[PDB]
Amino acid sequence: QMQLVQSGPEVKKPGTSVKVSCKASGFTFTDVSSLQWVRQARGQRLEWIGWTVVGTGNTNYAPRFQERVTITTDKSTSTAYMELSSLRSEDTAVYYCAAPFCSETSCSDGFDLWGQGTKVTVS
Amino acid sequence: SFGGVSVITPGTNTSNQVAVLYQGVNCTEVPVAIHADQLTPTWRVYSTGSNVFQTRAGCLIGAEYVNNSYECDIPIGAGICASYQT
Amino acid sequence: EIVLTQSPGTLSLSPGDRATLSCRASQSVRISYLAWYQQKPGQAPRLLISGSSSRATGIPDRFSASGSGTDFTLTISRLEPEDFAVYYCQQYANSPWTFGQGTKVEV
Amino acid sequence: QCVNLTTRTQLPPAYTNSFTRGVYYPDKVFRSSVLHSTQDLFLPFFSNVTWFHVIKRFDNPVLPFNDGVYFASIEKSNIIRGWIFGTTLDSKTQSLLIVNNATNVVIKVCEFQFCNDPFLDHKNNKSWMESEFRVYSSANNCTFEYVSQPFLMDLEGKQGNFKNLREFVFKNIDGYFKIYSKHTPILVREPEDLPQGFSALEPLVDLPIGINITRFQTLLASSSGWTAGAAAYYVGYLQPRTFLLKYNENGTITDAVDCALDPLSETKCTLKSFTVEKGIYQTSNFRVQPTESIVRFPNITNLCPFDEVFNAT
Amino acid sequence: RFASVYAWNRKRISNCVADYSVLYNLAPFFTFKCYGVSPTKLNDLCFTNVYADSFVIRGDEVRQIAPGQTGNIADYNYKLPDDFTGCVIAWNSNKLDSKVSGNYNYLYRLFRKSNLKPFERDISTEIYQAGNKPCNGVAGFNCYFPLRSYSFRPTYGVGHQPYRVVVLSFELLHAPATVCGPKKSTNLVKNKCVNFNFNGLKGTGVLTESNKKFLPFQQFGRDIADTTDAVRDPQTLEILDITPC
Ligand SMILES: *[C@@H]1O[C@H](CO)[C@@H](O)[C@H](O)[C@H]1NC(C)=O
Ligand SMILES: *[C@@H]1O[C@H](CO)[C@@H](O)[C@H](O)[C@H]1NC(C)=O
Ligand SMILES: *[C@@H]1O[C@H](CO)[C@@H](O)[C@H](O)[C@H]1NC(C)=O
Ligand SMILES: *[C@@H]1O[C@H](CO)[C@@H](O)[C@H](O)[C@H]1NC(C)=O
Ligand SMILES: *[C@@H]1O[C@H](CO)[C@@H](O)[C@H](O)[C@H]1NC(C)=O
Ligand SMILES: *[C@@H]1O[C@H](CO)[C@@H](O)[C@H](O)[C@H]1NC(C)=O
Ligand SMILES: *[C@@H]1O[C@H](CO)[C@@H](O)[C@H](O)[C@H]1NC(C)=O
Repeated sequence: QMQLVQSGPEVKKPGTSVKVSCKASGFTFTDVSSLQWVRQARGQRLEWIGWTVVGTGNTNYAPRFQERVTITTDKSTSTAYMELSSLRSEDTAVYYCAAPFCSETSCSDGFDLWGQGTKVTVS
Repeated sequence: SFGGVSVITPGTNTSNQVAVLYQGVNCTEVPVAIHADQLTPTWRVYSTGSNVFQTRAGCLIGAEYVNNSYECDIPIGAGICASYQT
Repeated sequence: EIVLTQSPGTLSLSPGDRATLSCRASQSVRISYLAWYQQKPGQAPRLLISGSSSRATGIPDRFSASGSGTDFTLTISRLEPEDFAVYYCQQYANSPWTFGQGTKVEV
Repeated sequence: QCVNLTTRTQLPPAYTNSFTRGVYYPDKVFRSSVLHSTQDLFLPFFSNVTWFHVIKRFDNPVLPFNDGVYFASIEKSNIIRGWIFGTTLDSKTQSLLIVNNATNVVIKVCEFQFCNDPFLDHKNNKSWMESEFRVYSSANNCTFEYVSQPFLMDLEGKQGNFKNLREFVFKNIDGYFKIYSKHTPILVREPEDLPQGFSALEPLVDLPIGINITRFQTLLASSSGWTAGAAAYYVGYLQPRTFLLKYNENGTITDAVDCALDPLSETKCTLKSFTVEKGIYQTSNFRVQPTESIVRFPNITNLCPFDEVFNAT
Repeated sequence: RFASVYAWNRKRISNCVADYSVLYNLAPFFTFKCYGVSPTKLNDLCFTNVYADSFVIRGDEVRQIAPGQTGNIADYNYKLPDDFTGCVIAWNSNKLDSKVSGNYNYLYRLFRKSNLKPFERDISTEIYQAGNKPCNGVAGFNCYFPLRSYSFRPTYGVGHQPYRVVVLSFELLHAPATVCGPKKSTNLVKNKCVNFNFNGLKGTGVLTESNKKFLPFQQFGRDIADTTDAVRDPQTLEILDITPC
């Protein structure tokens, strides 16, 4: 059906880097669709990280994430990758990818579809 | 739905008035199809013309039906002939 | 550069009653770039209304949007016991996006 | 110089039936003493054209255009002078510039940033002159330049006794600009309705420029306010029709008929003759066109595993 | 320098003599297939008007220039009519267009409200809104920029190099010709069974004088059988009259 899938929770070590993916068979990346990434810590307010455009390839990052995160989208494999570096204990949280059901020129102003999230923890 | 169309005319010099026959159709089929971009002939104004008389070859529009008898002038079909009279 | 505050902080009302919540910002006025969300423990957040004028897929008519100024409001006609969750207000128009703090409703 | 004069006044229009006008030469070949049946975009016979009248008036919109429409003006004062075609008037999309002031005929397709209303009308109270020549601003990359002979102009302007009657049908096929024109100075009457008669339309500018027409204006000829004379112009729309055309022994069109007007004309063009004798004639069939489209393919929407086959280790 | 994909130039070629020998003599000319004619018979016919279109596209989309092709460059950038007459030439130009530091002066549509009919004109670069909500101003959510720039570097493999393309289109023998081939005229002969070649027309007959009046935009006469029987001499503009032996 129309629902996104994602990998499982992962455990890493300090001084390492990870790659997080939201390749979903329940959604078509097409060329107008875009997805944002959100992070949820333990009992904390949600924070916006970034969203990217499949078609033009333009990105949009947080004012504080221009040093340890990179976001890229591959239309051929219909996936979105983030390379995350410098993972401390404050970066251990659940990641979620959201993208509206936007095929061709028809789509709304809200991100209806929602991934279940991956719990990244680093000791 | 598809069919044929015939035109009943006297001589061109004699007059410029005509009658049109729709071959082998119940006469209530054609009034339904009177809409823009729905009939190959575009002159659908004629279908809402003069009184319609139904015959075995289809109903002809634009000619009335007297009940006396004359000699056949323009043979319509199945015992009906049309003519140009006063 | 936008900070959202959601009010009231906490609620405790009988199920089936009518409730209304609001969220506040300090930046420019926009009504069509605001979205409301509910997140449940152990589950991803779900969208309720986007732009304060349209509903999402499968959203019942219980959630009603309102407000014409910088304020944003949502109203629930009846509190069926599964709706106890936290609401989040999100904007799009301005500099990089930021969510609210969340409003938790209790039984 | 140009002026944002604004202060536009508009009046309700009138309706008039164009009897037989709007017939032009379809191809560049000489035939004589034949009957030729051609399917093309024509103005239907006895169509309803929108009549417009000018005293205290100011109109210059785009003509609703599908590579061709019909425009007929009855005048004596020679108000309409040139042509300016443009989709954005922003010096980015190359715009036309067709100018014939007294004798020159200059065609230039060049990126132009024009004014709001390019008007040659307003200048020096009653008197008329070729003012506001530089309606454009910049001419960076101009493609085509060409000089030829002008139309039959009228010196200065005359109010009343509008002898002249100009018919223009606008289009351009395969890049060949074709503003078909016919200028007859025969109006012995009041303007009133369009006259009755027959006259073909030679392609006056059949020239390889190249670009098409979709949104344009026709140039009408101190810098604010005017009190002009009476004039009348008529606008009509073309449709795809099949016409039967008759050529006399001299090689010019004399009469024509359209198949899709009446059953009489239908059988006239079925028999390939202008007269039909008494009888019963069979003609085109009777069909019902489909009204919409429906597509039903199976529900499943997965991905066929193609890369595994094509890119296995 | 050739123009972008979305601003293909259209050059005038008329009132001159065209020699296609040098055109077909260039070594790297590879994608050279002609539809209405055969490439070796371009030197013996007269064309009423010739046009040339220049643009540079990626290698993976050169196949989209054939008539009737569907895709993403043949719907928003440049489309050929189904009745195309003429032909296209394509050749690799990785030597010039690509740059060491990166050349980013080639653009092309990414989004459009609808496709475009053959050759229909436009440039406008206004923003395009994905959502039902009207967007204005600048870029943001559900309203983007319809342009992307090609990245042409030598590091790219086959299938991404710039490919200069030129398209030639022309009608055939229905108007006073202006572009001709290299041929030598001769002296006209009256009232004798000869083998005439009048600007492309090959036939046999005897040529006489005619009184029928040809309008300035006409060159051929026709009859009920629809065969030519009256032609106007190019050099000297009297009207002849063709009749068989
Ligand atoms: C016109 O048609 C009538 C038909 O009766 C015929 O008698 C007459 O001679 C015709 N006149 C012509 C062809 O001039
Ligand atoms: C036309 O259809 C009606 C309705 O069924 C029927 O009563 C009538 O007999 C039909 N007429 C002919 C001429 O078939
Ligand atoms: C014949 O028609 C006339 C009117 O047209 C009518 O008065 C008369 O009654 C009809 N005759 C019969 C036998 O129906
Ligand atoms: C009219 O005003 C507009 C807006 O200032 C301007 O873009 C335009 O060029 C003006 N036109 C003329 C003819 O002054
Ligand atoms: C068409 O023109 C006639 C002639 O004046 C007029 O009576 C009629 O109302 C017009 N119809 C339309 C639809 O304009
Ligand atoms: C057209 O150009 C010629 C050449 O200079 C000139 O004689 C004539 O006056 C011009 N027509 C005008 C200015 O109306
Ligand atoms: C004609 O117009 C010019 C420029 O607008 C002006 O200088 C001149 O005074 C005017 N003359 C008359 C008689 O209106």
